[PDB]
Amino acid sequence: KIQFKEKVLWTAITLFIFLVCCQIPLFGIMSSDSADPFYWMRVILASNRGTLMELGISPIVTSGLIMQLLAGAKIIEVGDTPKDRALFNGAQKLFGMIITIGQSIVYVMTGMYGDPSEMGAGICLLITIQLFVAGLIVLLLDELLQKGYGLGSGISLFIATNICETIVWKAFSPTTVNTGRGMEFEGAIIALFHLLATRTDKVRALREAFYRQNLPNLMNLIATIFVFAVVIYFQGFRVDLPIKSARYRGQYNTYPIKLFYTSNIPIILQSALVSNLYVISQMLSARFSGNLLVSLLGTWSDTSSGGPARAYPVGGLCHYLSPPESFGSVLEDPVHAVVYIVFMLGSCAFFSKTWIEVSGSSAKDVAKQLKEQQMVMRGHRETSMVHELNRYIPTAAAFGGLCIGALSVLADFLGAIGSGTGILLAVTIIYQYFEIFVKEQSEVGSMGALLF
Amino acid sequence: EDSPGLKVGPVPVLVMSLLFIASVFMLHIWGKYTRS
Amino acid sequence: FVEPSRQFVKDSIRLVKRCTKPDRKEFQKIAMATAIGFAIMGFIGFFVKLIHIPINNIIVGG
Repeated sequence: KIQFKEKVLWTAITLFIFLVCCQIPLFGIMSSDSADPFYWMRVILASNRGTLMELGISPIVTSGLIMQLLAGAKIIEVGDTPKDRALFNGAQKLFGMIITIGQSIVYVMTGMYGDPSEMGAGICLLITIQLFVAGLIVLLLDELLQKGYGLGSGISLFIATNICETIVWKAFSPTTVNTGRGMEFEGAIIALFHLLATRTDKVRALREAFYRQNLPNLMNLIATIFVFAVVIYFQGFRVDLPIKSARYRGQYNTYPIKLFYTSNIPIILQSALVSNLYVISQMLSARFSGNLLVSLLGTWSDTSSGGPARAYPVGGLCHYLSPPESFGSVLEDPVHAVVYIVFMLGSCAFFSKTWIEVSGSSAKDVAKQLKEQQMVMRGHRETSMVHELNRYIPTAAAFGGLCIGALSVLADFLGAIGSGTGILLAVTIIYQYFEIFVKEQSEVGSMGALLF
Repeated sequence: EDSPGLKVGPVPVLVMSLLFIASVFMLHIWGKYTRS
Repeated sequence: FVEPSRQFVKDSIRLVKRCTKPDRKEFQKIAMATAIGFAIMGFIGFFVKLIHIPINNIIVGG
């Protein structure tokens, strides 16, 4: 049954399921190969191992894609009649259900690297099925949520752990030394608190520059603060006008207008979808239908260099996709850096309007809202006679995400974020969700709501 | 949709989750647990 | 992309002029809100692995 009171309790259960999902893989390991590409795997669910979600954050956009592509084509293109699926969801269940188990099977069914000898004789019924169970439970819940809800930050919290739980995990797990902290060549006692105590006495070795380059994660963490500052700044911007509600006179009840900040969220969703590209390009070249001299020709790059031999498509398809990740600027190779900046800027901009626009941003959507609760139409115009809130939403929105989608891509070249583009995107998620969460609670505060 | 109607929860319902946890300990070490 | 370019430049001057900052006091407020959120995650991290890891072989006890 609906009731806001019920909804908060449900959110607490959702969080609990994520914690449980992490907990089981920690006790046992399976360790016939991990499989999903290592950076990409971390972006979805940097925790567990073995049973990381394959559904949230990027298959989500696949299912919805049909709407974006056809609309943006303008004429829908030479695409088959989109229609199908009878009418309404149910197909939505079918997609994410298969894609969980589907990712584990496809990795040995097709290329990549994992010599098949069937799915498994033994390998799959243990591994594959366990991978399937975690993803299946989360999808079923997500579909249910998409029917009359609009709150909860179960999903956001796993991202929050990915930024901040990891910092403490690395600090409170070693015995070896660890990549994180010290900067010490060997043994020399490494814990975050222990390091600060010793360092106070003499130097600290970190009043910035480039340091020795890479070294501990902590050099990056100091640098983090500068990127933190810009993201918070862009939250601040609003254009207001909710005025004259519940009377007319003067007094009113504020509505925040999300403005620029809502626009960025499609780009964060887009960045994950773009990332996948290498697996599909590899499939087209080597392991698709008959050896056409166009499918091969388009992709490739996999003849030479870097010592893999098999060569993935890290030769050139990846180079267009993503930066070298070198610490300073343009770097040794201009070409690799230059192409990445151009590639993302256009894709980011096109995405930034679209999901948010369909889901409830536009003056037509807002028009339905305003009859119910009354802004009181705010000293507007008869018939709205050259529309305020209508004209300024596409112009604001397109620009709004442009700034953030620019900034993450440029920031990879910059030393400051630890593993490039993904981290700047991931931090941005945290602020927006936290701000949103407070609004649903309302209850004048910002305080607890843990089980309250 | 699905012919089963029960989606939601509210105590002894997530049987699939309950089964899932039990299997894992068998497979390998973390507490010095047996390796299957 | 040379089409959206035109639109963007007109916007770029406009947003800054229209909108004031996070108005000095509220720079602290937004930063603080994030900081509390970060702290919650940190607590979880000790429970999961500080306790658990020296069970297999004692390295600090847990």
